[PDB]
Amino acid sequence: MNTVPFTSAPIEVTIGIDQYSFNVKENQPFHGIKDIPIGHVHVIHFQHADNSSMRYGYWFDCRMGNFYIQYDPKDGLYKMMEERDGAKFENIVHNFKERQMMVSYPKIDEDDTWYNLTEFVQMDKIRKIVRKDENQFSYVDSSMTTVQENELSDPAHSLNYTVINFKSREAIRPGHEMEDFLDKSYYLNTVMLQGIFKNSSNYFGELQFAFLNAMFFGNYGSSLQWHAMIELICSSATVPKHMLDKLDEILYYQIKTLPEQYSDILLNERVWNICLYSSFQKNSLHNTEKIMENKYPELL
Amino acid sequence: GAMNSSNYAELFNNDIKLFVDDTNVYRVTVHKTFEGNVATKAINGCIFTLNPKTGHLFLKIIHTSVWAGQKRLSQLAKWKTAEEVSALVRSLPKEEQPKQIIVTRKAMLDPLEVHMLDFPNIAIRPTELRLPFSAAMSIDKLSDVVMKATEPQMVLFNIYDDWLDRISSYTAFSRLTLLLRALKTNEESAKMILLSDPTITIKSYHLWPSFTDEQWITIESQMRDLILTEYGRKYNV
Ligand SMILES: CNCc1ccc(O)cc1
Repeated sequence: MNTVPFTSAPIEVTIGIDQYSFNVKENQPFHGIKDIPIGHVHVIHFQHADNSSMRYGYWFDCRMGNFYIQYDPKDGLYKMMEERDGAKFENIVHNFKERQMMVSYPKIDEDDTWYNLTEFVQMDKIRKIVRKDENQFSYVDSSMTTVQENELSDPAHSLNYTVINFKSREAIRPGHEMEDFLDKSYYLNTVMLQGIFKNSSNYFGELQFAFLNAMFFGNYGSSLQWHAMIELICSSATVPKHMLDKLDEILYYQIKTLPEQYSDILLNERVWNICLYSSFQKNSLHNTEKIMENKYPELL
Repeated sequence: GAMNSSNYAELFNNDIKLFVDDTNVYRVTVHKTFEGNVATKAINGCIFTLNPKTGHLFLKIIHTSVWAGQKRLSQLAKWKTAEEVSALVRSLPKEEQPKQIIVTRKAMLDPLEVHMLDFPNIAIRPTELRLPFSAAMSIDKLSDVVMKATEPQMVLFNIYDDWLDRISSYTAFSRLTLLLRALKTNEESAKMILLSDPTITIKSYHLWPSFTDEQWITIESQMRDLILTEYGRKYNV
């Protein structure tokens, strides 16, 4: 169990840690989050009470260092920082726990939600999508654009998702225009899995990270990436059976966790209707089709 | 974007463009089998690829052999159309390649887009116009070369005959669309109007009769009357 201490909370803010959130008042004696499960990536996220346009946060893994939050009154945001002095850090954490100024990561023992959403997400791959090599943790916010979005302006602050484009040279073999456009198996299996991702775990890890960035930050380009990676599997006639079974589990937990009020902006009607009802895989996502039909029958 | 009534004059500027109509690519007769089931028999088809400025028509004949042993032929027909338009473009010298291709049916956008992926500078456009190019197979000489074909063939025509010697492209396109609209609405009546006066013949190298300027005005009037009559009957107006 690990700890992310806070220097202070000078501004009223809704703090998120993974799928949980709590409201902190201006200058409320709040010194952080304890009992954070080791073995998973985590995301701490922020929405200012004054400016709900400040939706932003930090992907981190407690195994990679000692991380804390401190408010920057100049840049006007809660910043993540690494403490390299292990002894100063243990010291600070012990004192705030003793004074019980920390909230407990509020996990139910039976509850595998966060594991299920982050199964294939690894901090090393996050740091390749979000490039800032001096830090061990990755900043994401609502406004950040994707490399693909930027092709159609600041490259330092972009999300480096794998470019997927169904009407591209990469996607289509010359002489196989109709075959490759109607059956994307070539693009999925040779170009993306064997060529770029190397395996289905890396592919799923990017799909899950894209989803979580869409859900927690309302990051529009992440939503596009999540739908594109789903559509590329659903539009492929030839997909390994283990990948179909795992995709069904992945999507089930994403749809289960999505806030009901956000389904209208976060879910693309066309992709879902095509994946569940029209595509090669219309009969391969049993768990996903049942939760979608029971939770979002309107969208379909 | 979409080609419509508003942006009509763009057809007649000096940017090379082609209309592609795929209506007559996949053509069938529907008949009863011995057992009383229904079957199709394909007949020869064509791609209607037209430069509306010059009148140059690239008629790609689609021989029934293309369909042998293929499934989902109405879908294949769209891809076969895109493949052949793609091959036509690559056969043309650079300075003759189109800057836009306008498809008469939106279902041709994705097939042509994918076939022309490596021509990023050629715009593939739909249209809001309901152009009567389906009626091309009502032009006797075009119907004749399609139905006689024993193999895949490209035949080159000028669908304006020699009209550009006397009228603008705008006027030539308006006459072409009026003739084809008439042929589509009432083929028998349209044909009677064009071929009645036996002293006005079709030159060996032409598709349409050798009307004088005054005779075209009479013909055009008779075609417009025919179209509005049939509109009356159709809608009981
Ligand atoms: C040759 N037809 C268009 C095309 C499609 C894919 C490709 O890699 C190059 C060109």
